[PDB]
Amino acid sequence: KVDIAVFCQSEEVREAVGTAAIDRRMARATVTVKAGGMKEATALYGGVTSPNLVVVESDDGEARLMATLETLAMECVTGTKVIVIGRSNDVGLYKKLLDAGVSDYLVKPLEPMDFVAAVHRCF
Repeated sequence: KVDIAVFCQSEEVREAVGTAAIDRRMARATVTVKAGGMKEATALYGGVTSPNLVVVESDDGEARLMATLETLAMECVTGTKVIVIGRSNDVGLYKKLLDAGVSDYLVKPLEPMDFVAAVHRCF
């Protein structure tokens, strides 16, 4: 069973992610939703081993998003996949993230099927 950890602030993300977790296509995964974002994820994975997939909700600028992702990738155990949930719908940003090792980028508003799709895409 795949372990998934979701760090989100928005209720709309939390709801979409929650609806996606109870879906039949998400049977081979255990999703855990935690409050916060990058800071909370980085702080926790500094002491605790990261799960198979870490989903993080971030509204940060390109320069900051890249820097916070470098720091999170340092704490995560090799094999850990990262998905970023953001507000920006930019192809250039999506490309920069995918060249950095992010498995997928999800643009808000998040549909529960977008999250099921993104998880399957990763694996």
